Amino acid sequence: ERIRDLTSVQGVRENSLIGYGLVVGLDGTGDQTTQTPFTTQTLNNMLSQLGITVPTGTNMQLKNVAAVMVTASYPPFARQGQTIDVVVSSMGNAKSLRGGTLLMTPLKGVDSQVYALAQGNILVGGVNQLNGGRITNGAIIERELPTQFGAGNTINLQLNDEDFTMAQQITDAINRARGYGSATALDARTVQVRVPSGNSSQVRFLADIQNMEVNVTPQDAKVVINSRTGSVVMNREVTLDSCAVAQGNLSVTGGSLQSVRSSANLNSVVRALNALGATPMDLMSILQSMQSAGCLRAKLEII
Amino acid sequence: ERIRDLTSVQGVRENSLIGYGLVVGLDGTGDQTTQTPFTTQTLNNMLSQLGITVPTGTNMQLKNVAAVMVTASYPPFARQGQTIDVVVSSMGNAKSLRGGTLLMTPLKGVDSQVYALAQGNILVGGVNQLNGGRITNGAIIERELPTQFGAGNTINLQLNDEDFTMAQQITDAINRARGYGSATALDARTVQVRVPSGNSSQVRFLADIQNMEVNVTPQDAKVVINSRTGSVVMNREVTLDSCAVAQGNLSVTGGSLQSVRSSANLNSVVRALNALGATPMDLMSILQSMQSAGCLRAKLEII
Amino acid sequence: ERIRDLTSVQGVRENSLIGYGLVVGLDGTGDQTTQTPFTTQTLNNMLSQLGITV
Amino acid sequence: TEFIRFSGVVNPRTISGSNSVPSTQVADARIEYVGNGYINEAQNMGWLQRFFLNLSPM
Amino acid sequence: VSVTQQGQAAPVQVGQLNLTTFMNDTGLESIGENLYIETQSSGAPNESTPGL
Repeated sequence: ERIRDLTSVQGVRENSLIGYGLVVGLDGTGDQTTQTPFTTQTLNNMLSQLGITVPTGTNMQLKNVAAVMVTASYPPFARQGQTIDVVVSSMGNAKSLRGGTLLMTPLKGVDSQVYALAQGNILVGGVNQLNGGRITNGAIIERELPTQFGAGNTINLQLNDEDFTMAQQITDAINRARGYGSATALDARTVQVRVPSGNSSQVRFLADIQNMEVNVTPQDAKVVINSRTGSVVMNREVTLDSCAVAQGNLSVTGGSLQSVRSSANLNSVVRALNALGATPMDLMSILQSMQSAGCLRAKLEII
Repeated sequence: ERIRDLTSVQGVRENSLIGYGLVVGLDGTGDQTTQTPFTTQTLNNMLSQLGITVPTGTNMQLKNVAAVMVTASYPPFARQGQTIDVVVSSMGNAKSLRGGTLLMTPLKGVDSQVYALAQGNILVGGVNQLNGGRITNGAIIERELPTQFGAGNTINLQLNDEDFTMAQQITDAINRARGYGSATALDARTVQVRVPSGNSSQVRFLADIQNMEVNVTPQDAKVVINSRTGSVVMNREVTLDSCAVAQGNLSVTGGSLQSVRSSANLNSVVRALNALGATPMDLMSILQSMQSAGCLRAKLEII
Repeated sequence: ERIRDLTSVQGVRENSLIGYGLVVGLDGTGDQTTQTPFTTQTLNNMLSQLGITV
Repeated sequence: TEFIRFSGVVNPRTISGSNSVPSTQVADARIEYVGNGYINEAQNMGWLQRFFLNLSPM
Repeated sequence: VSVTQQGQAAPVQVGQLNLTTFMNDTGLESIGENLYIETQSSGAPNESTPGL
């Protein structure tokens, strides 16, 4: 059950759907409608569609209606009649969408075609975000996408992370499990697999391939630094080289220059860095300086 | 009783109905009708339909009437005379709908045709939402939709979640229960089933298929993060890789860098992450950083 | 496992992508839109694309 | 009788919320405003005067 | 209580301000914050429209 966790099947992908709607039933926490003319304009549009023509010159000050944007994911092999979850986000000067209801909303694709219709009740946590909510099974699929699955005798497994070693390992595992020339590698990210012609046979082949177990070879050493959240993460391949480190208000537990020993595994690296007595914000600067000097034998990525 | 919980039958789907109405009988908690002209306009329309013509130039300031939007679900194989539940949501500057009554409301479809008529008494909880309510059996079905069920010898079971393994498992279960070529797989989401021609025979076939038991194969590892509600959910397939984690105000229970051991099952992952002593909001950043680094062997989805 | 940590393969490189967007669902902590005309301009563009002409 | 005829090509996104578009946003705008009756014939040059206007030396 | 509005030559009525009349005004209990309450010596608060 590792191949399904390391790769994705070519043609089996997700799309993004967007749409505009109105959320009603709020407890006076909707749009002000004086700074958001589109709310009243679209409410008048809906009323006109339903058979009510409000005169153009009239002041409408609503409190229970909010103009919202609805986002959804079009799943692979989606069929009409199926339901998907949607996210509803306020667009202007609304206060809360706690007990609102989303009216009929057409969800358009990138090609500006309706692929789903959204309508349901919003669930809002209520420190919690008030202007955003989620509706489970809130949209029904209305259009279906053609696909080439089942045509041809080749399917590509696309690795989540590029690696020649992992691509070769997956290819060798498939060849060890299902014949000599069952899988070949095209690059560091794509493995081409030969499958029998048809739909059911390819589904069977993919079902056998997906749950296969592949031992993950060691990746590249990498230290991920998030300055916006104040976090540091080091994987198991990080090593250290011996060198001296000095930083403000940090001293030997003594002098301001502290030795850092040569470290081979991650436990040694953690011990050496904890001997410094550094706050993670200080550890960020220490790690960047050590990468500049050359002690840190890892790829420092700031995210 | 698992196939009915994993799939849906093609053509057996639900539609969405919308309509406009007026809710009367409120205790002075209705529309102000000065900022909502459509309430008074539609009340005048109703009175004119009933035989009362209020002169055009007249000031009407009501307090017990609220303009509302009514939403409903059209069930599969709906027949005229059947009753469905409706949701009633205020539209503008109304305060409460606690003891209101919904007048005759036609529920239109996407094609702007009346499929149901709604009228009844609203139930409002009364921290509780006041501008939204529900009426059980509040709408009577008036129109029926044609369908192709019972025609042809093919019916498609559509999986809620796409999976080649689950599609193959359902196909194999149906073939093991009801003959050799009873079911075939078309893609990761659809299983085609051969049924005898007719209506009663297909109902019998679907009744036997629906309650069948299928052992669910393990899905993809997935960590769901909800920042708006502040929640994290990890399924049973999540594993961990050994690496060091540092974050603000978190330290060894000591140094700011804490080791996280390699974890195979979910209990080990939970133990390793609880050893960090992290608040769930801190756990969100920790998990994102670990996914960036590569320790987290799961798909991180933010909902 | 050191050569992969000391070198990079020719042609196996990363590129940089940039784009403009709108972020909605904020709790009154968004743009003022009086000092940022492009926010309202692009919101109007999106609404016009979706079928609403303000 | 007066006739006002219009023809052209309209971009859908130029149409306003009240289903209106100004005539300056229409690509191949053909606008015609004509009439008949003796009022319209009173605004036509005589044939001799037109002949002179086209063929006179000055 | 009449309220005048725009585009409406006729003032609208909003309500009646009723006064309470007691039979021993000396007897009300002074709560403090400019409020009096009925006691046993000044029972039966009689509501009435002003003027009668």
